[PDB]
Amino acid sequence: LPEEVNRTLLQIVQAFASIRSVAEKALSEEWNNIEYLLTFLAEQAAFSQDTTVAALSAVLFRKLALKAPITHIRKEVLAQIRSSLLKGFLSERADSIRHKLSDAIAECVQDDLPAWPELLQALIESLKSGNPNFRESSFRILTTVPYLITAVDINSILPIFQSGFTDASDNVKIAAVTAFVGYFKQLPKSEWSKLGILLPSLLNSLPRFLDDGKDDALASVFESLIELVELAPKLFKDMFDQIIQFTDMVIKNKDLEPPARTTALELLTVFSENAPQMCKSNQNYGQTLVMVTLIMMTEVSIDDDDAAEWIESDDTDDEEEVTYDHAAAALARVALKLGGEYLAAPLFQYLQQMITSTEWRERFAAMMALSSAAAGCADVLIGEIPKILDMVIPLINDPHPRVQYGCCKVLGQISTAFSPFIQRTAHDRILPALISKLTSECTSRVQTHAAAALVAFSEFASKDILEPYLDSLLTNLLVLLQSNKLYVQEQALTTIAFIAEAAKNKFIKYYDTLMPLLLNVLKVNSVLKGKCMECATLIGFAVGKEKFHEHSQELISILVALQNSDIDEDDALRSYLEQSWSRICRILGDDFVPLLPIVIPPLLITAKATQDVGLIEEEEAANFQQYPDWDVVQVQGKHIAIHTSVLDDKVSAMELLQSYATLLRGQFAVYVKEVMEEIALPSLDFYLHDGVRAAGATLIPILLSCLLAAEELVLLWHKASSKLIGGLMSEPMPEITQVYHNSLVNGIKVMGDNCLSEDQLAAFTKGVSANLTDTYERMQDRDEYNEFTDEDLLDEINKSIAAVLKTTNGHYLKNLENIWPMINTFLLDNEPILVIFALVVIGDLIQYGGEQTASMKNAFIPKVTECLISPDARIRQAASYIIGVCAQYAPSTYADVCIPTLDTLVQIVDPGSKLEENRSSTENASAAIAKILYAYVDTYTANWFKTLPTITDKEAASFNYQFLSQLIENNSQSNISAVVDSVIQALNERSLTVISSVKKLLGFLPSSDAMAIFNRYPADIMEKVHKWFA
Repeated sequence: LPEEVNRTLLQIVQAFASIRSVAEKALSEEWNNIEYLLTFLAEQAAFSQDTTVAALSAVLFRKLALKAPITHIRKEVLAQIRSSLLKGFLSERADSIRHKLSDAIAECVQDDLPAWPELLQALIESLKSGNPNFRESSFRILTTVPYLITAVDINSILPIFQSGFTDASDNVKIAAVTAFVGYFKQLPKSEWSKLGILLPSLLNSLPRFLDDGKDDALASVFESLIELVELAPKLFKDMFDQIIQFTDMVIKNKDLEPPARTTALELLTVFSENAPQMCKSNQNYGQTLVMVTLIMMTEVSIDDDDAAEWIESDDTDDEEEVTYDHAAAALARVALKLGGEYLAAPLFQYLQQMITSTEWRERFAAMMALSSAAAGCADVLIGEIPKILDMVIPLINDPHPRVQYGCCKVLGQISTAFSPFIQRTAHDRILPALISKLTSECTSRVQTHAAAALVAFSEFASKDILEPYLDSLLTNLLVLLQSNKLYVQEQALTTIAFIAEAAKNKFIKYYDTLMPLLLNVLKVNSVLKGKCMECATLIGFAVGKEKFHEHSQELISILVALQNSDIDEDDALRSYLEQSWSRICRILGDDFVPLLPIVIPPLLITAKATQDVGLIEEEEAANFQQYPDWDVVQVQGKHIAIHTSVLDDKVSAMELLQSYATLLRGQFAVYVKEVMEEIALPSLDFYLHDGVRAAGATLIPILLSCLLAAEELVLLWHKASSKLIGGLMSEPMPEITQVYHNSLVNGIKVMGDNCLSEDQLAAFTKGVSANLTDTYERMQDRDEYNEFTDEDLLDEINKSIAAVLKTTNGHYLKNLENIWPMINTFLLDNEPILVIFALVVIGDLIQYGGEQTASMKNAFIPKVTECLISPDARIRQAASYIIGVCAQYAPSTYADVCIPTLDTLVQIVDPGSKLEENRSSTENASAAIAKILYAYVDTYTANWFKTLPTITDKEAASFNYQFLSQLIENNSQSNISAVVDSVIQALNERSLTVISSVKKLLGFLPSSDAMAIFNRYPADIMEKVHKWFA
């Protein structure tokens, strides 16, 4: 560099340590100059004797070299920069500076950059150096630029890693493992088999960390191995037992500090999430996992045998019980993946023993383990339920209050995991057990947890089941209500609320005494009051409006006070208040209308939150990640920070707006324009958060329907429908695409006839085509290393097509021709889901195309007649519906098919026909033959009859009993009790004036003959029969 340039730059870069903003401007405004600057910073990083200037420049070089980019730099310069960076690397640098140089070097290696064989050469040599920092930095560069691993000869690179894993320096070891795993995460699988052979060297180097007593570095290695399990679990198959036994050995060594033990556990557990067939095939995995988690769950209340503190603390979790926490989450996670088939047996082997230990911590552990495993092992444990209670319930009264708390937890957790069966079956055992912990004989923590577990029970308990226990439940909870710790009172209110919600009308009895207790609590602590208001309005919904009106006015005045009071935190309160207002609206019906000006404005504010995004820089993201309320993602290389909490809050507000609109109907009309234009619609352009986009879409038809019920409607609908249609081509998530289709369907049902314009119809077609294209392409996707959203999307596209055909009244058949190639490929694909989709489109075509489909007759009836006898019941269903609809709307043009196939229908109708799983299919066939018999000798109709009654499909049933009513009133035994029953069953099962026809038939018989038909029927259906007949 020219000598002047140097002292200019030297001054500036020196200003950076500390004057610093003036230097920042100078760089970004002035520094035509980029290659000079890069050349300078690489010189400083390389040769400067000042640490800080060296570091800075290295980091700056790294940043500016991406931005340039390095590609657009002059080869003559690149070379000089490469050579000074390399000279700096091999000179004498501080460790931290070598690391920074390494990262700068890495910015100079690129597929389309000129080859740099001096770097490879320098790495091969540095890996053999006696200075650990040279060795470490070489693996670092292979970490950042894994492709260099491809560029070394295989017979050099393999010893480099084997040496790496075995190195004297832990830091070199960590870097070797990092680079090894990095290789897999960066390169395609076709390259994997080239390092994969090294896994055993790695695994075999693991015991050395325990010999050196270097378990903290073990933890780092475990972390890289955890990533390798996510990428290539099958790689570990051959040495599976050796990693299992090794992690067993580490976890048991309670002398190690927790990180080596918790990361070892995570290694163990992650196999279950990435290779479930693998761990299932190995009996050792499940057994080690359970054994190991039971041990860790024992590590509680350490140095506090009486649990004194623990008793004197409050119901939040002690987050310092780390190994215990991780073990419970591990057990849970593994149980969820592997199931009880595989896990119950090993679990129970151990529980039997620990339940009876004199060590309280082991009795606790056993409760907590069941609690963690129950959901996951539900499939098997739902049948071993008295056995479980026989083990757990005796401990409800354990000397030690933590075992008691533990037992409350399991009873709670199991009530939810084994629901609804356990409520029906074990109320007699569970409720007394829990109720007895409510009494003030027990400790605060235990009473509260028992009350918590009663919520879990109640959630799936009948009003009828809870009824005999309410007085007892209530009297005990009211005591807790007067408790003296906050958390006991809070939980008392929540438990009462949720019991009340389950009790429904059976709670009317307790209303007079409870509500003033609650008013007194409110008139006196934010969470308490919010939980109190929640309890009041849940009680209100349980007992109904009339009853709730005795206190509603006062309640509302307290709500208002609570909402509009100075202190705005707890933020926890806002939500209790919102749900309460909303629940008062379900209670009050239209009498809520006067309250809208209190309740809606805050929800409008929250629901208009913008996409609160920070287009951000590379370092400025990991600290932005610290916040629970924020997440950072990458879109197209560029990084962005998104305020997740705020967007979540937006959704929640939109959900409330949507449910007020749904209940208030026409009364909500005043808000429709504002919610639609400022909330619903702009929410579809929220490309960073799909919840928002979905909540936007679902709001649309409900908004319209509110306006309808009360020109603008048409304007909003046109704007809304257009944004939905356009969304179909641009939306990347298939799950969202479905919401838009569903949203359109619902919109079209609101708006009625001819609600879409011709350009809209054509734009919907392109959307439908792109969506069908992308679904085909995803399904033509599905290994050496690894082990309904499509059906749902297609289900909805069928609904939108049907809906659009109906609104156009056929005219959409024109547009529909453009995507016929698509529909056709589907129809003759192998994949049953695409086939069913196509069949369903075809059925809709004929409904509207009538005899206007002849164009295609010759092209799809061949496959439809196939489909008729398909082993798949859903394919028969769609096919037969097509055949039936053919005779209905396109009669004259389809008899060459309908009448032949008629025998096929007699067959499809007849082992496992009348059976839940194919009852649906054979009902369509049944109606399909009735349709043919109507359009166009008598042997057939006697067949048809033997397929009544029609109970499951509503449109099919609609036709069959319409037909059954013609075959009588305009036509012509001992079929009379089968005739009647066929009808009673249909009505009773809620599938479908056929009654008028039946009466006349009963007219043809003696009073006594007529009355005996009903003999069979019990009271409940004879109550209904009386109210059905003429």
